[PDB]
Amino acid sequence: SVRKFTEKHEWVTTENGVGTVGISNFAQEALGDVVYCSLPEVGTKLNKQEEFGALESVKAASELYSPLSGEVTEINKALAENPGLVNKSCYEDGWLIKMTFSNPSELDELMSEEAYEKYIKSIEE
Repeated sequence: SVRKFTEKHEWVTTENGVGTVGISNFAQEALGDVVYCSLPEVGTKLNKQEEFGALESVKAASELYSPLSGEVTEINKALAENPGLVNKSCYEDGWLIKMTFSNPSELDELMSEEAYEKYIKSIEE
């Protein structure tokens, strides 16, 4: 598999029935420096599109919506003291949550990287 995106500027990568979720570069730029990450408890059940948390910056809050249905398995504990990892490493060290996903057909609903490239090109033009 490859990274997939949502229209709310989130991403998910998948391995072995587990999705890792974060925000895109476009999203972190729009927020500016993240000062706080509100993340769900491990074991939380999520439906696709359900709110799971929020990111805070001086500029705004950004609500986080689940890309998948399933169950939270991990949160990124580094973000409590180092929330700015979201800005510095949004695709790697600044991941937000991991979850099992219960309905694999849902990935087919998300945007490919190519579609997301076209999306943000269109938005920025």
